[PDB]
Amino acid sequence: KPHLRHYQVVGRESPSEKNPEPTVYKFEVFAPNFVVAKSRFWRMMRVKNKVKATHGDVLSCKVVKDAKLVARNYLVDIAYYSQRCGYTRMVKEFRDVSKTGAVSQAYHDLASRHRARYHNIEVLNVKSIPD
Amino acid sequence: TDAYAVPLSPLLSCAQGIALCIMVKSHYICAGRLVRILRGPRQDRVGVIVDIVDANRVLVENPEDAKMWRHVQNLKNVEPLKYCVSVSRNCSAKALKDALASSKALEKYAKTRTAARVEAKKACAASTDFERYQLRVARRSRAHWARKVFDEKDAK
Amino acid sequence: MVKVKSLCTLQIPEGVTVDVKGRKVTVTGKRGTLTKDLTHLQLDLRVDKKNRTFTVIRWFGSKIPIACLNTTKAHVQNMITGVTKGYRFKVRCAYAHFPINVSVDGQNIEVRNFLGEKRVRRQLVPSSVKVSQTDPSKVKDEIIFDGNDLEQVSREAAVLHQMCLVKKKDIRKFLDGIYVQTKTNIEGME
RNA sequence: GGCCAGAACCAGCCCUACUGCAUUAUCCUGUCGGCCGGCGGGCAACGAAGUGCAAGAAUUUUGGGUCUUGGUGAAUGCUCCAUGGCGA
RNA sequence: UCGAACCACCUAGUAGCUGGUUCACAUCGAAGUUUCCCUCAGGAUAGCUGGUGCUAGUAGAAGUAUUGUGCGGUAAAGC
RNA sequence: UUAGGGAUAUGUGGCGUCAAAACUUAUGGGCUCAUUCGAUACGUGAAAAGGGUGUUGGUGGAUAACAAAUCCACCGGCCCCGAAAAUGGAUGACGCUUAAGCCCAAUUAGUGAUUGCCCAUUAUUCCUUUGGUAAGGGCGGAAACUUGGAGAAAGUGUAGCCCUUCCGAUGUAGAUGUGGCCUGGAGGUUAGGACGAAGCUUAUGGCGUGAGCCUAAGAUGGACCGGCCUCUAGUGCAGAUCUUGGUUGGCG
RNA sequence: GCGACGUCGCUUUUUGAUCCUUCGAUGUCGGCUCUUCCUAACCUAGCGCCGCAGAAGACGCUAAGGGUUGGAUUGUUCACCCACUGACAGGGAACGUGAGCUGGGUUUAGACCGUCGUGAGACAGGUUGGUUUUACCCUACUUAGCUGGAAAUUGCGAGAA
RNA sequence: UCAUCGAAUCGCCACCUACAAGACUGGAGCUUGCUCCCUCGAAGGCGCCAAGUAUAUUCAU
Ligand SMILES: [Mg+2]
Ligand SMILES: [Mg+2]
Ligand SMILES: [Mg+2]
Ligand SMILES: [Mg+2]
Ligand SMILES: [Mg+2]
Ligand SMILES: [Mg+2]
Ligand SMILES: [Mg+2]
Ligand SMILES: [Mg+2]
Ligand SMILES: [Mg+2]
Ligand SMILES: [Mg+2]
Repeated sequence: KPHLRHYQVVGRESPSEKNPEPTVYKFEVFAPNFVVAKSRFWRMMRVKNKVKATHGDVLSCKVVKDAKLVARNYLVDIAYYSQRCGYTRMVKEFRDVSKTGAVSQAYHDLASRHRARYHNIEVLNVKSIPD
Repeated sequence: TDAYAVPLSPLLSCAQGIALCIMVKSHYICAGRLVRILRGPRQDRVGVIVDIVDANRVLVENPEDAKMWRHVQNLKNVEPLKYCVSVSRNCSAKALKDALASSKALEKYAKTRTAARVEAKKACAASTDFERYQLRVARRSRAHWARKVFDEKDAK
Repeated sequence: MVKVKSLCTLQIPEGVTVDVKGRKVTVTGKRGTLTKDLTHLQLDLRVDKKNRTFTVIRWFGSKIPIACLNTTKAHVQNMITGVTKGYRFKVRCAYAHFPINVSVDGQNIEVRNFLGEKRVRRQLVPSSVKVSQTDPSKVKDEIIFDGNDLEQVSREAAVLHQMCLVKKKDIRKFLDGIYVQTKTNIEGME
């Protein structure tokens, strides 16, 4: 029912004719599809690694399984962009069931109050909170 | 064209749900005790509420014997019953949902009233065209016999 | 955005009895009685027992839903207090030359030769707010309002100060007017 | 003849059940307390889905001539012969 | 009738200007651009377009990429 | 992006009424009250700083005391003012505000993997036309239960030689084709007519996509004339302040 | 109350552009007359506020509701004075308003003058004299009648404040 | 001159929908309003067609 599943996308940089064994990059992104995961996989590597989607290959994107469906806390360090105060990060600790669920509320909250939508939004540290 | 529940019988009323809800503070109504869901694909089941997560949303479950999973059902179709297990006066939200329900609080309610109406309206949906005759000779009987009793009252 | 803070409570002693019927409040005592209305968002007034506790819970909350709860707390205590203790309202004046007269006739108030205006300035007062003068000699100036209700005698001990101003004129150099004086909670043990 | 209704094969849109089919991790235990850290073996997959095979059977619509026939046991082959039902 | 009368004639004077130009269906189907013109309300010439074609034509094909291989000095940059 | 129809499905745009579609979605996440809210791009731009002691969001840095919590500074709007004209007045109208507004999502409801739903000259499929000179196959006598054709003729063109197959199909100026339409007349042929020709009338049908043709019936007409192949031209009219004739409105 | 320095929004009875509409004709300014509209308030109207004691002004806000003159010179708009007034505010309506008037200015054909030109003539320089057609049509308005009408002329169609 | 379209009907509707009394004694009743659906009520008993398979109900105010 909550959209925006959680994808585990990993990939080298088409090895290599120069380096012959480029370091593998893996990161987990929330996305509606996996085409949208790879689209934002090759945005981190184009920026945080200077690697094109052309000059590299996706090793194994994957759908993370779940957590036993039970309520718990979540602080989601989220970073959006807007003409509304360009590139501000946030914390916005939510209380939903799964990481997919809470990050959904994260997006539907920023697009609600900052009108920042999916591609203007990076995510980091979707972790939980005991108390 | 109006279906009726009187008074003030209602135009244009869909026969697949109602806007029942009147807003109430969450904590008073419910606390991991027991509840039933009106509008679900599984229809009119009762599951004791495992916990409250955020505001409207609840986690609703039931031990077994009902094909009811542990799941996230929203208060918009989940309405409290006063057959609680762990809400309110009783000291804590309990665990071991089967054992707490092995206090027959569900078994008592499933054989008490307001559950004889749940399957009543679910009987009038599975009544084939033969029991609908049975129901009509049953009302017609109680009907005129009611008139006979009225005649007796007139005599008295 | 939205949260919950606390709950509001008032104790109801002997000599004061509060109802809850039609979600409205009735407070009576041994010096006066008064009833009024206190509706607002998420503000459902329910009195637990007849003389135990006036509780007003709200389930939602924000700056506006919570800046409206404890004003009924400011407006339920003075129901219970006014029916036993009551708050008196006093009014004074000043003069330099104009010798004056004033009047009160049963249910109305007169103001004659105000600043030189030789006519009457009427004003209606509700059923049960009785007042006299001490123009005779010892005080000579004051109008002392008595009663029971916080805002049903404050409402008219507000207009006599609206019935006063001198408009196209320097105001500070001279003080024409019998104006409301010294907001005060007068109690008594005499 | 025109007006209908029903039926039957053709293809077509299809009703779709069960969904199997593999994978992947989910998850199986241990003693701890109202700030939580002291971890390991996959041997379980009915709420794992970026994923493979299904007709008999549901529907109006549209067109109707070179047919149909009988099953065998293996590791699918011999084959034979020449529309009806109303109303007007 | 007069900043050149009136009648008839040359005379149906000329007009790069204005108005109009009579049936159907079918098959296709544009241009306002080039150069030249006392040229810029027009022409001529190419282009566009139609018809008829001729001819051995998966080629002497391409508003496309690839591969190599040249070219360039705008953006950004730098003073 | 466009031949004539039917169906299936979409596009853009939408689904409170007008208005087909959520008969007001079991909608979900927040936002929003706005004394001219706000609400489809491009229409032209809507509103510019500025602040606050305002409603919601975020970061720097205290106290454990404000008058068991309470601060000192700003980032971010939704929103308040800043801001105004002249017929009455516009989201398109009503209207909506615990939305029918805004931003995100959804699509049968956390039960289990698809198309929520409505609209086209689009798409798919089905017929029908028509062109391509597009491919084929027959291009003179045989049978599937009832008729049609794998027997209708060696053919650009039709009432196609016959089937069936593919594909395309808009269009101003323009070009071109038509076994194509029509008027006057000629050379041929075939043929009508006082038992009623031309003409004329039309709720006279039919049939050709059309130009048009043919029929009927005239309480019309009275004496000429149709089809076909060639020939021929003073050959088709709604529109030229057309020309001529006649009528008409305004108009008793 | 504004003024250095400055700037930044919105302004047309604005200075000009633009060449989009009009060349088989949207008839030229100003008035007269009459109606309307706006507020950026001139007057009255409402408090407000000051070194606003009375007096009397002073600043301000709210309000388009009502009111806003008569003359002299000018064709004028504007301007200027005269005088009244509570004050004589500023605008739109095709620079409101000629099938309404006027015809003073633009205004051609006559004529004179100034400068210019060899001359014919030119001047957006001056001066004088110089057409002002048509509603009998449709609507608008204004009054004046008549008659139908509830499935707003129809079904029998059925709804009584 | 009518042949019609229409197709539940009210002394149980139809002040009120909601009171009164539970952070644990139930209240409910100011009610899923009745009744209607093939012989006035459930147990029978009874005639029906040829109106010859659908065709506006060949009914009914
Ligand atoms: Mg540069
Ligand atoms: Mg359709
Ligand atoms: Mg919402
Ligand atoms: Mg001739
Ligand atoms: Mg001619
Ligand atoms: Mg003619
Ligand atoms: Mg004409
Ligand atoms: Mg004029
Ligand atoms: Mg005068
Ligand atoms: Mg008229």
